[PDB]
Amino acid sequence: PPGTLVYTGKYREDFEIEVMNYSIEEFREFKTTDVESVLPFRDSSTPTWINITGIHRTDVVQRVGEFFGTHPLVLEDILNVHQRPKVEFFENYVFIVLKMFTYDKHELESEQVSLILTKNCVLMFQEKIGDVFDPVRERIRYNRGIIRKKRADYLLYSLIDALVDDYFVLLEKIDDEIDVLEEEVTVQRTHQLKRNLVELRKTIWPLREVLSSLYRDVPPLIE
Ligand SMILES: CCCCCCCCCCOC1OC(CO)C(OC2OC(CO)[C@@H](O)[C@H](O)[C@@H]2O)[C@@H](O)[C@H]1O
Ligand SMILES: CCCCCCCCCCOC1OC(CO)C(O[C@H]2OC(CO)[C@@H](O)[C@H](O)[C@@H]2O)[C@@H](O)[C@H]1O
Ligand SMILES: CCCCCCCCCCOC1O[C@H](CO)[C@H](OC2O[C@H](CO)[C@@H](O)[C@H](O)[C@@H]2O)[C@@H](O)[C@H]1O
Ligand SMILES: CCCCCCCCCCO[C@@H]1OC(CO)C(OC2OC(CO)[C@@H](O)[C@H](O)[C@@H]2O)[C@@H](O)[C@H]1O
Ligand SMILES: [Mg+2]
Ligand code: NA
Repeated sequence: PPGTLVYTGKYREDFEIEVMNYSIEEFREFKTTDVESVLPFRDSSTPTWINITGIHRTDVVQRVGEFFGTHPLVLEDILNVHQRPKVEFFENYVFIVLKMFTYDKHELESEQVSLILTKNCVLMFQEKIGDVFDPVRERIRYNRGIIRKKRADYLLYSLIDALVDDYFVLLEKIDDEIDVLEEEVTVQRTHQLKRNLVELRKTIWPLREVLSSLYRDVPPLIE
């Protein structure tokens, strides 16, 4: 059937759902491979982060979408790793597509991460285990800052902020390495490593340009 949902990416080894539900006074977290156990949180009056790792499980993605009222067109986008980053506003929910690097001491993998803010839930969809969101998990666990007091829109902002922070750290590491090569480090191979890094840097740099543009120009317009 043409309408068949297809995962377009290359990761198929992991599957797991992690739920963190909290309010100013409490917090409960669990991991499960049973999707039926996370569906009840749909109607939660308090914020719930539902992190679905392994979107190759198109059956799980479809079940979550059907229960939460996600449009099939959005499930196609979640499953298509060639989507562009975006924020899109549906009558009853916000849909966001992001990209995220996974780091390990060149070379660096890229993975798409989608978010849906619906009612009081942030649904997160990842391709494989491993992400940049631990700082947010810890602030929830240990009741740091104000995240525990705020609603699910703040959870959404906090997760995006964690990804922004990761990119800025990543650009800093890329710059420190280019420097190391530029002033140090036989010569012909050293130069081609540099090229590799300056290209990766060119890929990430637009994020900083978009953010700096918003930061500089919006606030005064708001006044
Ligand atoms: C649209 C909805 C969602 C929006 C979410 C909000 C996005 C927030 C972006 C801001 O994060 C940063 O704030 C800085 C200041 O402008 C940074 O400079 C800095 O980077 C550091 C972190 O390593 C520290 O050395 C200092 O805080 C230093 O000011 C930079 O790191 C960056 O991470
Ligand atoms: C990268 C950019 C991302 C931008 C994200 C934008 C976030 C938008 C959410 C803000 O507005 C809302 O916040 C709620 C909790 O999350 C609400 O609960 C609600 O408020 C109501 C009563 O006023 C009713 O409409 C419903 O019960 C509804 O769920 C409702 O105010 C909703 O519109
Ligand atoms: C604050 C939010 C982010 C700010 C900074 C934005 C950084 C640049 C974003 C662009 O990323 C992409 O560019 C495409 C196209 O321009 C993609 O679609 C596509 O997939 C391809 C490659 O994956 C292309 O070959 C196709 O033409 C097709 O359009 C897609 O992969 C996506 O990753
Ligand atoms: C407000 C926060 C917003 C955060 C989101 C915006 C991030 C800015 C874009 C940077 O990340 C990319 O998107 C890809 C798709 O995930 C890439 O494709 C890739 O580049 C390659 C070429 O070497 C392959 O090796 C990789 O596997 C991979 O598919 C990756 O290079 C880079 O273009
Ligand atoms: Mg689409
Ligand atoms: Na991941």
